[PDB]
Amino acid sequence: TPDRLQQASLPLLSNTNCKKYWGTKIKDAMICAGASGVSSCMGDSGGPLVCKKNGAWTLVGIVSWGSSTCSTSTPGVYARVTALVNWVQQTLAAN
Amino acid sequence: TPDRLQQASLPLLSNTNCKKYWGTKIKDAMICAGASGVSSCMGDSGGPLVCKKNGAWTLVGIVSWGSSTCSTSTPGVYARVTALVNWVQQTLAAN
Amino acid sequence: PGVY
Amino acid sequence: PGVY
Amino acid sequence: IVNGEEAVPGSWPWQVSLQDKTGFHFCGGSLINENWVVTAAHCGVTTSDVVVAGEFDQGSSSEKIQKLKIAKVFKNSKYNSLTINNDITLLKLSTAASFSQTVSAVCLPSASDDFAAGTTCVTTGWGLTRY
Amino acid sequence: IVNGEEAVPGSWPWQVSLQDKTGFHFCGGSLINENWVVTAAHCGVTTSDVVVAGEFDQGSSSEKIQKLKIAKVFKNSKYNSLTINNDITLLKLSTAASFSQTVSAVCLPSASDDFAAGTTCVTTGWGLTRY
Amino acid sequence: CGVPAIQPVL
Amino acid sequence: CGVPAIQPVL
Repeated sequence: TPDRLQQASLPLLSNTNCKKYWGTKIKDAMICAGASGVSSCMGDSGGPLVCKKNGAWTLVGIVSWGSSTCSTSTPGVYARVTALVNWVQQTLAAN
Repeated sequence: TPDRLQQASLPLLSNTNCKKYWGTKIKDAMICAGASGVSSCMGDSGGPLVCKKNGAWTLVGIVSWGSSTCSTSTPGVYARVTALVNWVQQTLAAN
Repeated sequence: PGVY
Repeated sequence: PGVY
Repeated sequence: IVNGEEAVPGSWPWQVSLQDKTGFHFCGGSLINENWVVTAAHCGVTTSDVVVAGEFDQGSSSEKIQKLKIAKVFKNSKYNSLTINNDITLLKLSTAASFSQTVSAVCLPSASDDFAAGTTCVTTGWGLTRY
Repeated sequence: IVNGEEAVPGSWPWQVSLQDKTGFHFCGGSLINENWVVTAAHCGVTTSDVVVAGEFDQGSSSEKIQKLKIAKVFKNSKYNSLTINNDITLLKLSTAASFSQTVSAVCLPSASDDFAAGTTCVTTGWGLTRY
Repeated sequence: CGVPAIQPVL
Repeated sequence: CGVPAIQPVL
């Protein structure tokens, strides 16, 4: 567990290509990234996966689960914010 | 996911013998059981592992984690209540 | 998962 | 774990 | 529980079912008295959830079950989410359970109790009977 | 993050650290505004925990960090603990963050936004750099 | 505690 | 949102 904040760049994968690694565990509200030489690991959960869209960093994923070893050849699994933002908006609006 | 409550009898293992399956994941506040033809699985967590001591059922473990497939040849891992009861007693006493 |  |  | 059997209805009076406001059973739990429930800290129980007691068949409608509201979640401070060690949380019920022929407490051991390897014990629940 | 690099201090202003009252960092999170935090629902956050903002080095003492108290945990009702699907929870802060050069919000996408495979993105955190 | 009114059968 | 006062370096 590092004292200071780590960062890593990584490619997004398609769910289908991801299913080759994970099978039927990969659900619609999940998005895969990694298998690029880097890997999210224990303690990273709840963390952000961001992409710069039009000059601004936008929350694309939430560090969810993955390889128990944190293998850098295995794609990590993140919560697909795109399919969850409507719930967020609704919840912010009512509280 | 069954509609009605399931039950299963199973042997307790020693941590050391359990470490042969799990290695250094098995900690002191954990107790292993299973690898007997039965297996706890997803949705069982938080559940009880009981032993009858002097005619009364006593909470020995809390369904924690295990094989991702719920393999019946792999021992399930439960929270060792014996090493946690002092925290429980203290918490009940102050709330 | 992996955890129950 | 297995989950992060 | 993969490879288990159906239980005698009401035979495990302390067994509870934690369900979200959607009705989805996500974890199990054990009653230690009318106001306290013990479950796994990793279950991530919130006060928005509900504790179901006296339930046997989650699909039956004629079951006189007890839907109990959670006042406070007490996650054991030793709980290590990265190792899943010390996986225990106490749930303080706002509305105390009503003990009966189908609802009661399980005993807790002495910190010094011994449970030798080889001892056959019993585990219960509504977890997957097949992966 | 296994095989990552150290970040520029303050470069990811929305990144927060969820720590229990023991001081143990167990999960990360993202600020979406001064009163709301987004993290994984499986983190099992309780109101007894704390959100740390403006932190870079968890071991430094001279860091003007913001220890924020959680009013309410909003676990997404679709959240499926058995599948870990819809793994999201909102944390409503009782004490609103103070935005500055090191503390700010990340943008949220349109439900309709597209993020093509091949797009290099960035992930951050204090997770294990080695298993 | 620990002794059910409805006895379990294994 | 999304544009940090301290720019990140990759």
